[PDB]
Amino acid sequence: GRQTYTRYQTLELEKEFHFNRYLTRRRRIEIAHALSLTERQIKIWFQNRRMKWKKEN
DNA sequence: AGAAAGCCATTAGAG
DNA sequence: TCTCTAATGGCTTTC
Ligand code: NI
Ligand code: NI
Ligand code: NI
Ligand code: NI
Repeated sequence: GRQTYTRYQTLELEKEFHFNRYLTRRRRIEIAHALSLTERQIKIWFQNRRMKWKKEN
């Protein structure tokens, strides 16, 4: 099973990542609810995004 | 302590 | 057949 994230979900997450590369638990809960994703998906998106951030300085 | 969260390598599924 | 990235597993680190 693999969900494709919409333009809107990816853009909202990228905009969040612009300010904070790590999330507080309280903020993770808000983003999950606003985007209709689980907290675990939000957690994994930021982990993947940080790993991609490392490979690009 | 031990649960939550992170980091890495890796997979695999959508398009 | 490609690329991209969602998603996993096994550790390590944080708190
Ligand atoms: Ni700015
Ligand atoms: Ni321990
Ligand atoms: Ni923790
Ligand atoms: Ni494949």
